[PDB]
Amino acid sequence: TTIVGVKFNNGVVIAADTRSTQGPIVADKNCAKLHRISPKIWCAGAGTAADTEAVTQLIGSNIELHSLYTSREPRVVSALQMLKQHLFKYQGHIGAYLIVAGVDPTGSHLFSIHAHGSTDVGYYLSLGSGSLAAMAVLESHWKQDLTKEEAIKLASDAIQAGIWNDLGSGSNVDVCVMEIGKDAEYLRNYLTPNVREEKQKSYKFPRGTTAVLKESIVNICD
Amino acid sequence: MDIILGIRVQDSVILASSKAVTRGISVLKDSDDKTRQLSPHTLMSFAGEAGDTVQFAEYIQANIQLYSIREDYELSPQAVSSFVRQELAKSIRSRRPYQVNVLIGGYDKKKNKPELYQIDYLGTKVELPYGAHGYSGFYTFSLLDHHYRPDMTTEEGLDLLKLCVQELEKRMPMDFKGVIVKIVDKDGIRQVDDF
Amino acid sequence: MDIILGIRVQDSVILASSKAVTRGISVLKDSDDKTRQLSPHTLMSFAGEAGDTVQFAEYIQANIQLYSIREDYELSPQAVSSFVRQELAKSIRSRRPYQVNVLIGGYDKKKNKPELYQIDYLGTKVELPYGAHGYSGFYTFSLLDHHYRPDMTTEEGLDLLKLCVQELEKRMPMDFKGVIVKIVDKDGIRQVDDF
Amino acid sequence: SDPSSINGGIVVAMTGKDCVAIACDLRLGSQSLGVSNKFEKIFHYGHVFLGITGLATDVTTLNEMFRYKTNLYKLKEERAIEPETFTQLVSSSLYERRFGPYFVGPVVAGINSKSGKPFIAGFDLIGCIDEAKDFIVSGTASDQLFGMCESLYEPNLEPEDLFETISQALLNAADRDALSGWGAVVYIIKKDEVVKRYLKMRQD
Amino acid sequence: QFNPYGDNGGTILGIAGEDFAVLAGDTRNITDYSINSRYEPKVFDCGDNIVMSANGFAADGDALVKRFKNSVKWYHFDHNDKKLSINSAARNIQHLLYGKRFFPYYVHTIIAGLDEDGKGAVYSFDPVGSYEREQCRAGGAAASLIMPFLDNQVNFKNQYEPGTNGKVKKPLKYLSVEEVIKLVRDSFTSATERHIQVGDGLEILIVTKDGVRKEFYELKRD
Amino acid sequence: TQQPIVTGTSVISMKYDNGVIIAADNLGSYGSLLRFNGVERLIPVGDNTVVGISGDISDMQHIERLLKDLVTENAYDNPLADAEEALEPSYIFEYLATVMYQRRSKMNPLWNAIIVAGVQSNGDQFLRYVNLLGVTYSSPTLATGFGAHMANPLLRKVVDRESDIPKTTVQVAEEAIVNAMRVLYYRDARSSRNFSLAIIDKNTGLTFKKNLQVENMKWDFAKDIKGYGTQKI
Amino acid sequence: TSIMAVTFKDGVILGADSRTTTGAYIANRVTDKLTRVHDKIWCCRSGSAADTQAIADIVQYHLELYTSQYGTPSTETAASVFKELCYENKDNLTAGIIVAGYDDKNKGEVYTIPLGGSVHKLPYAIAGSGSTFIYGYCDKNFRENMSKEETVDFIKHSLSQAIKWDGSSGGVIRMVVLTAAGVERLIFYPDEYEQL
Amino acid sequence: TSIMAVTFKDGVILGADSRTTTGAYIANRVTDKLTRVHDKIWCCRSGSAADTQAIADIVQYHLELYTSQYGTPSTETAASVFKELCYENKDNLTAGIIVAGYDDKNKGEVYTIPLGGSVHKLPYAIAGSGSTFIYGYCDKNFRENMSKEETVDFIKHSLSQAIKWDGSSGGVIRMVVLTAAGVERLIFYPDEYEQL
Amino acid sequence: AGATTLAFRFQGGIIVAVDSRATAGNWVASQTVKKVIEINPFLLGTMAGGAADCQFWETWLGSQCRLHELREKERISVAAASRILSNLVYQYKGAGLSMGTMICGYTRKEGPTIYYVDSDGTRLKGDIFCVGSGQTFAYGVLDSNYKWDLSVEDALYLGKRSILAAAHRDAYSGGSVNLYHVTEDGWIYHGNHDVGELFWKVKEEEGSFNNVIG
Ligand SMILES: *[C@@](C)(CO)[C@](*)(O)[C@H](CC(C)C)NC(=O)[C@H](Cc1ccccc1)NC(=O)[C@H](CC(C)C)NC(=O)[C@H](CCc1ccccc1)NC(=O)CN1CCOCC1
Ligand SMILES: *[C@@](C)(CO)[C@](*)(O)[C@H](CC(C)C)NC(=O)[C@H](Cc1ccccc1)NC(=O)[C@H](CC(C)C)NC(=O)[C@H](CCc1ccccc1)NC(=O)CN1CCOCC1
Ligand SMILES: *[C@@](C)(CO)[C@](*)(O)[C@H](CC(C)C)NC(=O)[C@H](Cc1ccccc1)NC(=O)[C@H](CC(C)C)NC(=O)[C@H](CCc1ccccc1)NC(=O)CN1CCOCC1
Ligand SMILES: [Cl-]
Ligand SMILES: [Cl-]
Ligand SMILES: [Mg+2]
Ligand SMILES: [Mg+2]
Ligand SMILES: [Mg+2]
Ligand SMILES: [Mg+2]
Ligand SMILES: [Mg+2]
Ligand SMILES: [Mg+2]
Repeated sequence: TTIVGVKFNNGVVIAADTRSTQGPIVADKNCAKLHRISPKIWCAGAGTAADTEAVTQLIGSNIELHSLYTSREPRVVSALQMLKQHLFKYQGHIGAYLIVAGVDPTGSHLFSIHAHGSTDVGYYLSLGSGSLAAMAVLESHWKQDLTKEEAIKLASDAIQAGIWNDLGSGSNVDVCVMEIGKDAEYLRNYLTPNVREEKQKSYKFPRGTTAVLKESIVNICD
Repeated sequence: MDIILGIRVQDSVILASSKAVTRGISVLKDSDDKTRQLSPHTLMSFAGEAGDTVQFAEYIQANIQLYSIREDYELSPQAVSSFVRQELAKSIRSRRPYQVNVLIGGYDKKKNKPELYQIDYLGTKVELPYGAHGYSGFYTFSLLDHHYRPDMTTEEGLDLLKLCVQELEKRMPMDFKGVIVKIVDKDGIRQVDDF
Repeated sequence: MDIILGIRVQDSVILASSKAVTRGISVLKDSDDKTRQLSPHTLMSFAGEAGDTVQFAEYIQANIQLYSIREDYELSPQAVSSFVRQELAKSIRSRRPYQVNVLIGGYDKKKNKPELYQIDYLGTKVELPYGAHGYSGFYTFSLLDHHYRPDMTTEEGLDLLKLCVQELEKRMPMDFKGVIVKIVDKDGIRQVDDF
Repeated sequence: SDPSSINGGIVVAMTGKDCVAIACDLRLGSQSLGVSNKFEKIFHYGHVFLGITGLATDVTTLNEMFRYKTNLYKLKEERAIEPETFTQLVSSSLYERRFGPYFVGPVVAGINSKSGKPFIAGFDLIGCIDEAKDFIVSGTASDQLFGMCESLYEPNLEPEDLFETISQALLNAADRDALSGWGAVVYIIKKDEVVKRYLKMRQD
Repeated sequence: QFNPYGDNGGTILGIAGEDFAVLAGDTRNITDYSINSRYEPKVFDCGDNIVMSANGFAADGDALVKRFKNSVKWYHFDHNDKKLSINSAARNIQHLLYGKRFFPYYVHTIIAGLDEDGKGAVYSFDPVGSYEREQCRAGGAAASLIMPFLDNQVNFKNQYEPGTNGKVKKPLKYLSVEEVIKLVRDSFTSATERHIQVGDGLEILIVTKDGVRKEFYELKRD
Repeated sequence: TQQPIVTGTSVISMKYDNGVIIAADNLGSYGSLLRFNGVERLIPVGDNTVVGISGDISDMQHIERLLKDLVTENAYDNPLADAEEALEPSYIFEYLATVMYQRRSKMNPLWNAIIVAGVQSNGDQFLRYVNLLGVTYSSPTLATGFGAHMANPLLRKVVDRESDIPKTTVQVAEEAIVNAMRVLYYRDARSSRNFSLAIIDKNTGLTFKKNLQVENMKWDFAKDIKGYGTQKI
Repeated sequence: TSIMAVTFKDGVILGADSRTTTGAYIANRVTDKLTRVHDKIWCCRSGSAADTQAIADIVQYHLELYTSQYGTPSTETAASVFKELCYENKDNLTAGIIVAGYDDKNKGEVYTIPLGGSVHKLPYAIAGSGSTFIYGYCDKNFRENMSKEETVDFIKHSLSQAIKWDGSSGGVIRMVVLTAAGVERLIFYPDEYEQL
Repeated sequence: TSIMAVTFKDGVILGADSRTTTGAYIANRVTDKLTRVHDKIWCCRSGSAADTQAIADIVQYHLELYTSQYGTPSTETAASVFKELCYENKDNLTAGIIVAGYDDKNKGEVYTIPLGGSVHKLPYAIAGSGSTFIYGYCDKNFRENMSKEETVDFIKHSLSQAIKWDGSSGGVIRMVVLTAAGVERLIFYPDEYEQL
Repeated sequence: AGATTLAFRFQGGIIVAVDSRATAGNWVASQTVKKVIEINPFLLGTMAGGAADCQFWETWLGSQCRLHELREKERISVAAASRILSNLVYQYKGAGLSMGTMICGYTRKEGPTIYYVDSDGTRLKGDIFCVGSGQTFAYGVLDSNYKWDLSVEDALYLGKRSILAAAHRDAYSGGSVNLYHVTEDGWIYHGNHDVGELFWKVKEEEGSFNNVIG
């Protein structure tokens, strides 16, 4: 994985690639690494795939119940605190590396969380196997007072750096924009620069090619 | 090493189990019966880690006998095999698993059919026409694959079984001191005294 | 597990060696002769690491045969045993030692006496009335200690040897597929074909 | 001593035009030794199909478990479970054993009875969902299946064409794997009919 | 402790026709999750209409090729410019590999060319020198992905004649150079999708009685 | 079997239209200790080649001696030593690559990663890498250590393939290298601010720049960063 | 890390670098290692980022609950809570913490808590991987009852050298001043401190 | 060990502690780690006592044979002979040596040779386990072209701090002065240097 | 690695039968491997264990056998040929060679002869030998059906049927069957037989493998 987060004027943007690996094999060419914790708090996940999904759903569930209990819109620091204390308790065995971002009544926020439970604050962050390729871009092109359109460009460029240069990352670029006073816009497959070219030949077989021993109707009804 | 074989024929199930019990460089016994009657028409042979084998077999025996008394009814071989599999499936993730492999030969009185189930220590169940555990199948399966017919009689099954034991006695490194053979059919369980 | 036995009686030396050759879970052969004639009145049986056994035995055989031709004279069993011991004594401190244990049965024509020498792979030589290598002595020595008399005949020695093989066949974990028996006396070396 | 490659086996699933297909080999072994050629790895709970590869005791155990859970689901909900919902149930159940997992590679396949949309999904042993438009692979010849499916597959295949594609993907993958083969089964699943075909393959 | 071996990834493919033979290979060179080069050739013209590739550990692969090229040169000096036949080259390469039996070249070697009857020939070697002549052979990282596809499309395995109850096999036949390159291109684009170490470029060397021709095709760079 | 003691970090390089650029910082680390600060890791050979070396510094000094001795030996009985029969980058590289592979095959490696940058006699750019394993590869951009992870992605945005080389000027290429060295100073814990840079052009020849510093850094935003999550002060 | 806390005439100043590492990669170059556990009780964190964060969060919770019941806690009390956590969980923690605070009665106080969980009250303390290189410098240059400006220069020069020699230390120099006046945050950038 | 060599106006001064350890036991508290390989080429020895002695003895032999044939060797030449031994036998040696010498042409020169066998020519050098604690102090206090008395004080204060913090360093401070005037040995005892 | 190789002596000479599969773990590398090495027109060798070790040294053996008959003007005995090979590998013992082979030949003074030669120095003369991962399966068919007075036709089938037995059960054995008949005048190749087609054919004609649906 490559994942990033970038702060801008009136909010925050996060992005991710869409490759899922199983050893040297690409298991999913278009997997979703951007997770919704609450409507305006989203999370980018790297590391152990099941752990990032499981931990983000658990905290998201508890955040919802908390939001209902307190009659308030959830805060990013609450998700951050709940996540890090959960991860710390499991001493890094839950391999979730997250970039947590969102907007709440306090403002716009951007954090990262590591598997062992350490958190960091920043205007621009990157995690995953392609974090170095992404961070190289962020360190080269980031500046203070970015606009919405500039932040999306920078974030996607950082993900592209991972896609092209890191073998752990690939395929497409997902983006989520969280602006203050607005609904969060989840941009699934914001870029698709890895479209498979037309095949040279069709491998549709003549019917009856496959040898068959037995046929039978399966009963799915009651 | 501990040799346990099983053959399901037309009207019966035949189980053959080695008689040797070895500990270190000494054959302590040469007449050991590696089986327990679970119910009048169900027999289980076993092989594996010392102590675990008998402890497990008798624990199963007690549970099936308890069921028989409670319901005044004999459980089907399929039902018994499923119960046994579950116990081994629980065991494998325990603190100290039962290292026991079993064959379950039974005659289903409702279906009027013989049934042979092979279950390893992991809880891996399969219904088979013929089965074995350990290295035993490495020698015998080629013979069974060849000569085994599904419509065989009990006598034909015993002759096929003799062929397997002869091959084991020829090519296996150890002396397993022959086998005790038992037959399971509609009339219940009986032992072949001369083999 | 390779069985080699030796018994020195009044007028001869008797060597008994197992016929099995096992590799993995398969008995590759059941008629293997684990011995070499070093000279007309000297016989050496052997057991140990695969390959090393035969390679060593034949190397010794060649050296003794070379001596016989050079001097037109047969070396005494004592002299042959000392030569063999030295070769093993050299071997144990080599880069790759011969892992071979041997018994040397011979009839000294000058003394008119049978002689049995036991030499392990370290080069540990002993002259004995009866000897063995490996686990074989663990079973048989109690029988030999009891029934062995120094004035026995060759026929009495063979009956005593039968008693040992029977005990091994009863209590040893593996099947060693019987033994080839050879007798060394004043008239030379001969094999007992029916044992 | 690698639990996921002791027994061997493979499962593959594919989508077509208003249909899905799921197929599996029939081998069950103990490492080098072939033990059974009738060990089916595909199960169904109502109209939802589940293939499972990996450790055979866990395959059997999980089938019994999901049969348990889908029967109770039906009694309380008064309706059969859908593929999307079942997929989440499988994921939840597997992650429950996160630090003592079932050594399996399950595959869900089916058609939603309400929307009519074809659905397939794959999982890792701790419940990570791998949803896909095209195909899902699992087992000891997953590498081989990825290679066949990625070249042979095309979108919107008719049931009769889809059958040939999935069958060829499985057969040729199985023949390049020692621990897979010994027979094969293919399920062709339409909205209200399901056909099951046993394939003829080499038995070595 | 010092490990003298490495894995430079990559995958190669040799197919033999009736009067021709091809030896393909991707141009990507990697270490772990990094790309070292997007274009680093590893299929070479060694003279006498022999093409060769030694895939795996690139340092050993370059050494072997370099030694074989040198072997071809000295074969000419010592035997009056005699042409080294493909079968003679194969046997020579066995001795090169087996000469380091106890400190092996960590490579999978494939050579291609024409035999002495003018017919297409491919030979494949294990790291220690066992070799075999074959119609079809994939080597390297994605060999497991490519090879079963070739079995199906080149050797027509598991394909039976329609309507014949799976009794009559689909008949073996020689493919054209055009049909073979189609299979090569589709083999590598499929492997590129699912294997992270495969991509960037595809270079094919085709061998006919006329000589050695090259063809290059781009692959996905993610 | 070795273990590296005093080490040098990344060496980065790229091709441009008329030549090549190579750079490396002036640090000799002793584990986590930044022990030596006046270490030159770019070593020119003649007026057309620069060898950039990372890894063990004692082994680097050995290679310096080999290259210096190579120039001496080439001049022996060679009237064209400063002309047609002068040392080429390809000759110098193949020599080192031969040595590196021989040493790994004796299980006694030179614990280095080397990049040989230069211009051939026919004007062609030469850029090739070799390491302690004897592994070799060439690319429009090459980098060792952290540079491979962070610099290559930035340099490949300028020259992503072969066709981008004639389109890339020396001004643009130098700018990218200098930018990359700044990023390495931000993110590599065994890097220094001071570095050397060398340009080998087919027209203007060899330009060797010493005592360069990373500048135009962004640190101001650090003042706004407080705590690790909840802390407001 | 390089961290230090120094008592002086008007109170105490905490100092730290801003580098966070994963092997040789700098995961964060603008880290804040000076963390508040109470209004005028702060700590310098070294060792595991996860462990030190978890500890500081628990201490902040304990001191907030202490304050609700018993009023403002002493710096010694804060150090005792840190110690209790570090000592009782010594087998599972990697945390080198310096506790610094300002009372009106006790003035500036500094307590250092090494790996084992021992407590040591000192006039000044240095810790972290980069502290090794400045034991000599700090010992020769430290004086009691320094002024604010002298103390700032002392910390600046000290951490400048620690950063210069330690690869595991770098970035900016953060400082937190604790006096009766209040809480002042300071920052110093590379271009300034490097050429000292 | 704590050792150092410092160039100055009139030449170079070598400095060292006198402690030799076996674990935590001090096997020799009055060790002489400053050893002559030529009239005005000396070395500071750190690491294995056996290895450094064997090396210095071989170098002294090489430089004696050099002198018989080619006249007085340069300090660079002496450092090269040390390097050759340390580099080619790096797998079997544990020796951190500083080579210091006085030429009339080149004046005072200092070469340091770390574990790997690399050579580094410097204005001054510090080495040994105790050097870690004075990197900051020495960097801040070293100046080029110091006087003899200034250089003696610099070494004295530096090794005083190294000894103070390093358990593997202690005893007396030995020094050797190399100038055109000749060779002067100096010694400084605990009662003097400890209370600096 | 995985393999099933056999060789047995009988009235009409020697039958040699092998499988064709090569595996690198679970991955099936090849189905077309040659596990009979044609040392010369009169001598055959089987491949089990290291493929390279068997190929290289049994080819080398043929070179030594050719040199023997050039110097002695007489065919080399199977005893002497097997001995050259076993003495050679014994020199390399401990280095890591992996070899389990049957050296097969038919001469005047010896008759049909088989020597099992192995990488740890073993050299055994015998009538029947089976080597490889599927050796146990093949032994069972061989032992139960073997007789000295077998015909050449029946002996060839027995060797073919024995490999099939192993190919079926042993995962690391299969692909195809290669048959050879060794006579005093030289060996005769009896074709390549795909196990896929051979299995179904034997099932139908023989009535065996009822456990398998077809
Ligand atoms: C980039 C792509 C990699 O750096 C990203 O970080 C992504 C993150 C996204 C998808 C959330 N990471 C992965 O894709 C991740 C990489 C990985 C692999 C192994 C351990 C940690 C991280 N891949 C996965 O998590 C896959 C997801 C599958 C493809 C749906 N899962 C596996 O590879 C599992 C690992 C499960 C696991 C168990 C215990 C501890 C840690 C992880 N492995 C397998 O399934 C392998 N094998 C299959 C056959 O059955 C036996 C198990
Ligand atoms: C200086 C750097 C050293 O004294 C400072 O002390 C700072 C203190 C600040 C940040 C509070 N310390 C670190 O930066 C600290 C160094 C460290 C590393 C390991 C153990 C103890 C201390 N770094 C970390 O804690 C990082 C922070 C992450 C990158 C945000 N975490 C890791 O390096 C984790 C920690 C795992 C761990 C191991 C042992 C004890 C506790 C935690 N390690 C990894 O992620 C593993 N990593 C994988 C890649 O290979 C390198 C190791
Ligand atoms: C300071 C102390 C460290 O930098 C100095 O460098 C001095 C240098 C002077 C004396 C030249 N170094 C030592 O005093 C040196 C420390 C040391 C120890 C081990 C390896 C390298 C350096 N001490 C020694 O060399 C002593 C001298 C003896 C006591 C006279 N020797 C040992 O400690 C020997 C050395 C064996 C050895 C091990 C590895 C590499 C080289 C040599 N060790 C022992 O006798 C074992 N001893 C047994 C009791 O348990 C503790 C270890
Ligand atoms: Cl932190
Ligand atoms: Cl000393
Ligand atoms: Mg198969
Ligand atoms: Mg090799
Ligand atoms: Mg790819
Ligand atoms: Mg620093
Ligand atoms: Mg001291
Ligand atoms: Mg098979």
